[PDB]
Amino acid sequence: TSLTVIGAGLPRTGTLSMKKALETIYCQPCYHMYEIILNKQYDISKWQTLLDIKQSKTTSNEILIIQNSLKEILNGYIAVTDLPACGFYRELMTMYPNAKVILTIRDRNDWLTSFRKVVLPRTNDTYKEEVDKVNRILGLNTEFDKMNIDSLKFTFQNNQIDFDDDNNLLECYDEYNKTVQEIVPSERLLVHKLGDGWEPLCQFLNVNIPIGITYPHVNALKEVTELTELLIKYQSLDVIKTKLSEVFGSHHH
Ligand SMILES: Nc1ncnc2c1ncn2[C@@H]1O[C@H](COP(=O)(O)O)[C@@H](OP(=O)(O)O)[C@H]1O
Repeated sequence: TSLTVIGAGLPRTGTLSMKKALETIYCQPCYHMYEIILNKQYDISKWQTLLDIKQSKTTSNEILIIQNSLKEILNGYIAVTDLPACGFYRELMTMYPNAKVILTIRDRNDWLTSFRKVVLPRTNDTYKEEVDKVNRILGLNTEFDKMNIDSLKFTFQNNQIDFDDDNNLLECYDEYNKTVQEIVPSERLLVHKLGDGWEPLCQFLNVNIPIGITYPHVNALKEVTELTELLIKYQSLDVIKTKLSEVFGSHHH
């Protein structure tokens, strides 16, 4: 039960819905950034040393350790979508010859606005302290941000670029999606546009369309922000105690 699908789509291109559509088909786990956050936070440093290696170019000896860490991380998983893995799709291809590649795309301008509200907001965007704060509540360190911005640099194949540049991102986003359709043979690749549904995915994977189930539409703007402000408003039990001792505790002043 090794890798069968490689999700090269970038964040906010429908990577969680694709994840869920693959687990419905194969009934096996699919890797995702939310796996790291909610279950395997110990994989952050692994992905980091893997990204440190790719900062410089790799000796043949170097790449075998890359392939040996990717097998460790992705063992037991049938597929992989989202960052930081979508950037390693070339290494995953040579490594799993019987694995196909799916590329989720959407309108480049719709992606940017979404990409700015959820993933990486402009460092002046007031919504910065919000995304960063729920990270702290979930136990995400400075090294998480490190591993996240670095994986972006790797996926776009650019040592650094001013990420506060909307047009720069578009040029990187358009490039990446273009270079994926060039490096990967058409017979091994599928380009899944938002809303394509089961038919293409299932024909390209040679499986039955799941019966009675509807193609996922998860991780929408509405639900990501609602869950965000829900965690910001969350109250630790230790916090509830302090607020109770001011109502009911003996009052000193
Ligand atoms: N089956 C589906 N059909 C239509 N839109 C979908 C969809 N699945 C995801 N989307 C949209 O893709 C984005 C989520 O991508 P990801 O899972 O990689 O984070 C969201 O964009 P919005 O910002 O417009 O809500 C979501 O609404």
